[PDB]
Amino acid sequence: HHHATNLRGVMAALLTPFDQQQALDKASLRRLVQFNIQQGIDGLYVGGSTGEAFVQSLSEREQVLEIVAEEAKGKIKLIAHVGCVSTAESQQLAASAKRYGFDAVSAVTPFYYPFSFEEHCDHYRAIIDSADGLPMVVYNIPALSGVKLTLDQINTLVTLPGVGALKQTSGDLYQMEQIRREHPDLVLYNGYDEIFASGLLAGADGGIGSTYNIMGWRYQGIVKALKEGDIQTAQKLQTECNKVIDLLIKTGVFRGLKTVLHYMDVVSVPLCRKPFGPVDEKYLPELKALAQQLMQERG
Amino acid sequence: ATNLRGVMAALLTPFDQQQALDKASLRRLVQFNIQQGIDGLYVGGSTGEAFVQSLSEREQVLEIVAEEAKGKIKLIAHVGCVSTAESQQLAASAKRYGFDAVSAVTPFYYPFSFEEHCDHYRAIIDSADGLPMVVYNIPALSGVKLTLDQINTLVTLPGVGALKQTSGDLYQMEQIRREHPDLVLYNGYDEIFASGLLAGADGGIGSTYNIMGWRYQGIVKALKEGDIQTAQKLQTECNKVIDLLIKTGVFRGLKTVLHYMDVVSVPLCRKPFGPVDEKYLPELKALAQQLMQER
Amino acid sequence: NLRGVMAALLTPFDQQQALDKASLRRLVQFNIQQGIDGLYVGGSTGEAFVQSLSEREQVLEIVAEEAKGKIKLIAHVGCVSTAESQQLAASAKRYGFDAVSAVTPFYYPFSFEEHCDHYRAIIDSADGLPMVVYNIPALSGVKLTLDQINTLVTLPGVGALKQTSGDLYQMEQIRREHPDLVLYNGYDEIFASGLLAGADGGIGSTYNIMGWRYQGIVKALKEGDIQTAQKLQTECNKVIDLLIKTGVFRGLKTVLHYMDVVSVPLCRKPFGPVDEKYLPELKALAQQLMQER
Amino acid sequence: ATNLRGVMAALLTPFDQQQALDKASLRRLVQFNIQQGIDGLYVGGSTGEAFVQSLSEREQVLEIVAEEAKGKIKLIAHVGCVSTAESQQLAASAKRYGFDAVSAVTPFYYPFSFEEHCDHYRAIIDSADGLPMVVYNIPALSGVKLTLDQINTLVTLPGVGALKQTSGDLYQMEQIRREHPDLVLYNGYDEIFASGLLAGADGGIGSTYNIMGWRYQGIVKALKEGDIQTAQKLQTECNKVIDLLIKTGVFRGLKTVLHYMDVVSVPLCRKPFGPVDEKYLPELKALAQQLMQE
Repeated sequence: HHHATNLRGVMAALLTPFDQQQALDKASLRRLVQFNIQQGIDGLYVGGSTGEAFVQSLSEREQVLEIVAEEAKGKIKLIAHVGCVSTAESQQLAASAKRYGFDAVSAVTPFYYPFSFEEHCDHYRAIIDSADGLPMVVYNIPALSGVKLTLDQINTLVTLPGVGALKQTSGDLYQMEQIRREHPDLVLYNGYDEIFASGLLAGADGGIGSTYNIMGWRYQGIVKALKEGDIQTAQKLQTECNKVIDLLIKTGVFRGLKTVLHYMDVVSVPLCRKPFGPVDEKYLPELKALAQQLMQERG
Repeated sequence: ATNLRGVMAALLTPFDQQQALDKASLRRLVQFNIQQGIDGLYVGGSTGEAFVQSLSEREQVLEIVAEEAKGKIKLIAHVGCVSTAESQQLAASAKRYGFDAVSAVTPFYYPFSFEEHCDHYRAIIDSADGLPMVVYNIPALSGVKLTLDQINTLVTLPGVGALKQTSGDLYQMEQIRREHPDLVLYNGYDEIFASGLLAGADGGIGSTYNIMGWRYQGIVKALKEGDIQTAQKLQTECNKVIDLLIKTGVFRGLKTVLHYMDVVSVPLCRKPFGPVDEKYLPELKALAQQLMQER
Repeated sequence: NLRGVMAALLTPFDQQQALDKASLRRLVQFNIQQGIDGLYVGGSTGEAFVQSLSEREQVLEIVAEEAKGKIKLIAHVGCVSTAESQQLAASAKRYGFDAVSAVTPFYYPFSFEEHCDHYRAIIDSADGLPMVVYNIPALSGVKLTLDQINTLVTLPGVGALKQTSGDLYQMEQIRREHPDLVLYNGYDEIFASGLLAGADGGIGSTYNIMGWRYQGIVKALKEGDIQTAQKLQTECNKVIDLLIKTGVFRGLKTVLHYMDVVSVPLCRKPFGPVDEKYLPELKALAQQLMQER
Repeated sequence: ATNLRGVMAALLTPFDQQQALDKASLRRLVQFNIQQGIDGLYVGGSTGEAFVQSLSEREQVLEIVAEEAKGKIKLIAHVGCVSTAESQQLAASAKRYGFDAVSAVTPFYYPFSFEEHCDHYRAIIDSADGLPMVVYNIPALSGVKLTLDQINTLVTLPGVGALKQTSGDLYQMEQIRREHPDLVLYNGYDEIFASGLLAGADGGIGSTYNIMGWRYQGIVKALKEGDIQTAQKLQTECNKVIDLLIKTGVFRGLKTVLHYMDVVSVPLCRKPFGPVDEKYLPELKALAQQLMQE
C-alpha cells in the first residue's frame, strides 16, 4: 500500500497504431512512445481500453508490451494493463509483464458476464500471484464494463495484499473523496480527463488518460497550479482540455486522436480496427486545424 | 443577476407532532441562517418537503420567511409543481410576498417534451411578473435527463436568471460555465461543492447548509485565497457529516440536529418519511454539540 | 370480484382545464357499455397528479354516482404524502367504493419499510375497503424486488397488485407465489403475454377506447383461440404505436372527441395539445373503432 | 431462411479441472441434446463461454460439434467477437465445418455507431459465404440499446435470416413480428418463452434447453394446437428450475445437473466463474434425478 507511493503521476493511455491492412503499425507505435516521453509524461499505461486491447490478441498485446519495454523502460513508469474476461488470459500477461521489466500490472473489472464480488477479488488475487510481486492497479470503469461496485466493495478491492492503486474512471467525486479519506496514501488515478482538475481537488494524487497522447503537458500544469495554490490557470488548463475533449467526443476519441497524430505525422494510418469506422470527412478540416495548433504551443 | 451569486441554504420546513406546519421553528431556523452567515435562502424546494405540502402550506411558509428575512438576504422561492397552473399560483404568491426570485424543478412523473418543459417555464416566468427564474435541475430525483444544448436553451429563455445544477457531472458543469460566462451557476450536491466551484459554479443551494453553512462559505473563502488544504479539509468535514446524514436520512437527520441545537422543536419529516432510528441519536446529539461549539 | 378488465379512467376537462362533468359522465357511460368489468378512478391516466385533492374527490363522487352497483369502481387515492392519500381514501369509502389503490410514493427516496407504513395508514383510512397495491418503476423510479413485493401483496388489508411492469418472469414468480392473488397486467401492449405468464386482468388506459378488444383477447386465450389473441394484440398495438407518437392521454381523449364522447380533447399543462398533423389518423382511427361493436 | 426455425440449445462448453476443453464430454453433451428432441444447436455463444476462449478453442469446439451433429440437426455457429476480423476468421472456419447458420452478438464494451454495427454484420456475412446470419441482441449483457428502426434495418440486411432476441420487452417482439411476418424469431430469455412465442417468436435459443429442451418443444406444440393450459404448466416448471439456476449460477448450475445425468465429467466454468456451492448440491443432484425420469 505504501510500496505503491511511486506509482503516483500523470500517465498516458497509449494508443495502438495500425496499418492499411489493420495490422500493427510497429513503426508508428515506436514514434508515439517517444512523442509521449518528450512531453514530459510521468508514465505509460499500456494495453488498456484506449490501447484497443479488446480488438487484439494475447500475442498482439504482448508485442506492444514488448515493443514498449525496449523503448521506455528505466526512463519513465510502465504499468501493463493485462486485463481480459478470462483470469488465465490475464495471468499470462501479468507474467509476460513481470518478464518484460514492467513496473506494475492493472486489470479492468472483467465484464460482459455478471461475476460476483467474491469472483472479482479471486480474479485480482490470481493476477497478483502471477505478477510475482509487481504492484496491481485495480481498473474501475462502470460506463463501459457494466460493473457496479459499492464503496465497501471498492474498499475491499484495494486492501487486497498486492494492490497498489486505483484507476477510478468515474464521475462521482463524492466517492473519489470518500476513497481518499479512507485510504490516505492510496495512489488514486483520475480516469475521466474532462474533470482532472476537479478530481485532483477531491483526493486524487494523479491520473491516467487517452487525451494525453496529444496534449499531455496541459495536465501536468494543472497538478503544478494545485500544488502552488493557483486555482486560476488550473481552470484555464482544464477548460482548454475540454474544448479538445469536446471535439474528440464528436469525432471519435480514438480515431480522432489518431487522425490528429497522422497530421503531427506520428501515424502512417489513423485507422482504428474494425468494427470502428473511418473518421468522418468534415472533421478533417478542424482535426488538421488542431494538430497544426498543438504543435506550435509546445514548439 | 450577480445579486443571486451565492451560498443559499435549502431551507427545511418544520412540522409538529401532528404533522402541522411549525411556524415557531420556521422563524428560528430562518434566523439561525441569517446569524450563521448565509447569503440567501431557497424556500419550498425538495429539501423543504415541497411535495408533501399543499399549495396553501407552501404559501404560508413563503410569507413567513419574507416576513423574517426580506431585505436581510436574497430569497429564492421554489414554486415548482408538476402542474403549470399550481406552479403559477405559487409564483404569484412569491411576487406578492416580496421575493427576489423563483425556482422550479423540471416537471416530473409524466413524460413532458422539452417544448412542454419550456412552456411550463414561460408560463411561470410570467405569473412571476418580473422576478428572475432559477431553472431547477435534479435528474436523479426528477427523472428528466436534459442534453447540453437543451440546457443552453432553457437558460437563455426570457427572464431566466440562474441554473441550480443538481448534477454530479462536473464536465457538464464546465461546459455550461464555458458557454454562459455570466450565468449564475448553483452547485446542487453538497458533497462536490469545492470541485463544482473549480469546474465553474459560482455558488450553491444545499440542504446541510442549514447546519454548517459557514463550512461552505469557509470552503469558498479558502478557495478564493488558494488555501486548498483548508478547503479540502472542510469538504472532508462536510462529507463526514454527509456520510452520517445519508445513513440517518438527510432531512430528518438535519432537523434532529437543530432539535439538539434548540432551534427546531419536533424533528419530523412528513409521512411517509419515518423517524430517525433511535440508535443514531448520540452521534447526531454530539454532532450538534460539536457543531454549536464551532460557530 | 376485483378481477377483470378495469379501464383506467381519463379525466375529461373543459376548455378552461376544469372538470368537464358532462364528459366525465359520458365517459363512465361510454365505458360501461363496452363490457368493461370496472373503471380505475384517479390513477395516473386520470391525470391525478395535476389535480388538487378536491378535484380528485370531485371525480370519485361523480363517477360513483354514474357507476356504483353497475360495474366495478376502484379509487386510486395515492399521493406522495400519506396524510393526503389518507383523505382521498376516507372519501372513497364515503362514496361507497369497491377498492382503493395507491402507487408507491415517489420523488423522494423512501425505504421499503416506509412504503409499507404508507399502505398501512391508507388501508386503515379506507375503513374496510381492499387495497390495489400499484407498482410502476418506469414513472416512479421505485425498483421493487420480488421479496419486497411478496410482503406488500400480503399486508393485512391488501387484495390485489397492479403489475405495471413489462417483466413477464416476475409476473409468473408472483402468480406462482400467490396462486389466488388478483394481479392486473399494466402494460396494455403486452396484455396477451401478461395473462399467459399469469395476470388474470388488466388495469389499462387504452381500454377507454377498446375495452372489448381487450376483453376479446381474454376470450380467445380462455377459449384457446391463440390465433385470435395475436391478431387483436397486433391491432391493439398498431394504435399504441400511434398514441405513443401522439401523446397518449391526449390521444385517447381526442379519439373520444371524434367519437363524440369528449367535448374538448385536452390535458392539463404542462401536457400541451396533440400535434395537428396526427388528427387525420386519429379521426380515421376513431371512425374505424365505432364500426366494430 | 424458414428452415432455421425452432427450439435450439445454446451449447455449454465442457472444461476439465485444468480449464482445458473437455472434448469427450462435449461430444456427449452434443449427443444428449440430439437424443433429446432438439431442432438444432447454437454453438459457442454466451452460454458456451465464448468470451473466455481463444479463437483456436472456439474453432476446435465447433469442429467437434459439426463432426457429431451435421446432417442430423441444424447448426448455428456463434462467431461473434468484439473485433470484426476475429468474427471474420471464426466465420470462414464455421463454413469449413459446413455449418447451417452463423451468428454474432452486437459488438460490446466500446460504444459503436449503429452504422459501425451494420457493416460489422456485413463483413461477417461475406465471410460466412452463403451461411445465413442470426443477429444476436442482448442489451442487458452487451450494453447495446438498439431501437426499433435500427433493428428493422439490421434484420433486412441481405443475408440475415434470424434474430436472436434476448430482450424481455415483448412489445418490441410484436413490433418486429408485425413488421416481419417471415423472419425467424428466437426468444432468448428462457423464463418468458411461452409469452414470447405469443408475442411473435417462432423459435428459441437458450441455455436451459441443455437440461430440458423437450419441455420447451412442448410449449411450441401446446401453443400451436391452442392448448394454453399445458404451455402454462410447462413454462411454470421451466421457471422453477431457473429460480434454482440463478441461485447457484446458471452455467455452472447446469453443468452440475448435466454431470449428474452422466454427461459432463467436470462441471466447471472457466475463471473467473467460481465453482458451484456445496450447499446447492443436494438440490442440484435432486433436480437431475427428477429430470432424467421426466
